[PDB]
Order: sequence, then C-alpha cells, then structure tokens
Amino acid sequence: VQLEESGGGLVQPGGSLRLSCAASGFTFSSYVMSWVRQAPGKGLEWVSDINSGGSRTYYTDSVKGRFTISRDNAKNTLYLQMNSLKPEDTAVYYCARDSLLSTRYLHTSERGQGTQVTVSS
Amino acid sequence: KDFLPLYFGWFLTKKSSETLRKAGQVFLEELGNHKAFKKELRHFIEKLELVSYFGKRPPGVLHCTTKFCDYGKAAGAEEYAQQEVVKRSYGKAFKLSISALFVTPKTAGAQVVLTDQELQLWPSASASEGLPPGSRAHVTLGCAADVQPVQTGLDLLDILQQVKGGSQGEAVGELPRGKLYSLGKGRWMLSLTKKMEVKAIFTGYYG
Repeated sequence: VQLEESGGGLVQPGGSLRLSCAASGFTFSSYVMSWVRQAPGKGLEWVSDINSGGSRTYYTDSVKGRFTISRDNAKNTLYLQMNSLKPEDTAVYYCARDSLLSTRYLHTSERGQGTQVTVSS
Repeated sequence: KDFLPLYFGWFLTKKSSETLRKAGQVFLEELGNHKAFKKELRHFIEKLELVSYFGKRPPGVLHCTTKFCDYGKAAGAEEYAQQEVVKRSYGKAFKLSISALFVTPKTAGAQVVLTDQELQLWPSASASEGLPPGSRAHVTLGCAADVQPVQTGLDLLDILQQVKGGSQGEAVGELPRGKLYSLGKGRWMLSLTKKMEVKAIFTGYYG
C-alpha cells in the first residue's frame, strides 16, 4: 500500500495550497480516504475525509468552510485544497487509507510519508 | 395500530458474536496486566481483574443498535421505521467492521465503522457535535454494575472527541491485535491493526 503526498510548502496567512496524494497497491475506488495532520509538539489529528464515490465529505469544525477535499478515482488521486490558511494550520499533513473514524491513519502502513505546510510572514 | 420494536439494529451471528466476545475478553485480560494501566488504577476506581469489573455482559448474541424505538414511544421512531431503506433492509445480512476496542470506568465496547449502505440505516445529541455521522456506532461488551448499556455510545463519542483533536497521545503499548492509547480519566483505546469483520442481520428486537 503506497501513498505519496505532494503540494506542501511555505505560504503567508490568507494564502492557498493544494495537496495531492497518489495511491497505489489497493483498489482506490473502494476506500474512504482521509487527511490528517500533526502540528509541532502535538498528536496526529483529523482534518477531512471523503467517501469512495466522492458524494460525502467530512471536515473538522476548524477547517470547515476553508478546506475542500476531493478525489479523482480514475487517477487514483486524493486532493486537499487549502484556502484562507492561518498560522494554526502549520503542520505535517498525511494522507491515509480508510475513514478517520476507522483510525487506520494511526498505523504507519496506512498513511503516506507526509508533506510540510508552513503558514507565516 | 401495530407497535414497533424496542430497537432496530444489527444482531451478530453466533460465530461472529463469539469471535468478537472472545477478542474483548482477551483485551480486558491484557489491558489489566499492562503496567501502564496498573499505574493509573487511581484514575479508574493488589490488581483489578477487568473481566470481573465489567460484570454485566450482553446475554445471547452481541448487537449494534441503530434506532431505539421503545415500541413507538421514542421520538423519531415512527419516522425511522417507515423509511423505505429500513423496510427493504429488514432481515438482511450485512458485514460490520470493528476498528477499535475501548474501556472506560463505565463500559467496555467495540467501535463499529459503517459502509455507505449501512449509514443509510443510521438515524438522523450534543455529545457528538463536530463528529461524522454514525460516530456513535458500537457493540457493547461489558458494563460496570451501576451502568446502563446506553452509556457505551456516549463513552465512545467522548473518546472520539479526544482522538479528533490529537489528544490520544503516543501509543503506550503494542498488543497482539493493535496499538494501545491512554486517553486519561480511565479511558483506553486499542486501535486494531486489521479491522475485524462480523456478519450480522438487521432486524428488530422486541424483548
């Protein structure tokens, strides 16, 4: 099971980034997919997830209205559009197989290597 | 008029119920012997045998409740029972995934994660604000003497609120079946390496 994130970087508050995660080694169109993040000195926390067909999405209250999760099953790819970013959004972001509720993302084999997002002046 | 069930839900087959019940008892025995748990026995209640502590256990087979109806007296029961998806699904077999086991000073249970089709059978409280639909889904495995089994879902929601914000901490143990987390205040969560799959029938229980 392979997940390769990309799209991270440094941005000023109010800016935007789009993260990508290319999946291989499983039937991507069968799985709920998640994004989680870990800020400095903190634990892995939820961000968003999306069902297999893309018809249902979930966001934590702290990113609601600012982030948008989406997927392209034909390209086996997961996306996170991050707009109106704040310093509080600085963290390493991980894509993970399965739902947030399933806590698969707590297991190293179930998540990608992670990508750094930094929001400051 | 015809009355409704006491509740609707998924009732495990004997084989699945036995598998999950045994996994829960093994967890209780393992957890109670773990140094990290023994060190925090003060936040929870010589050693405590958690099998004994959780001395009220489900009789018969295990289940995962969807809608408590109280024969039609509960709010929303008639609206739930009249749904096409509920009528169409009545008596049908489903596979439920169990992704975690949990213990608190009140209850011991298993967290259920539902497929999209199964979420259609989840009904439309303040404890669950900001969590995904169906977060409460669980199988009760044991309750302390003075506890009612409905507490198991409230305990799970409270655990998930801490997990959501990353307050689960670093894992404090590896057990044979997954990663163990100490959430504080007597709460413990084993996130399973591999989800357990259990077969169940969606139906109504009448008492």
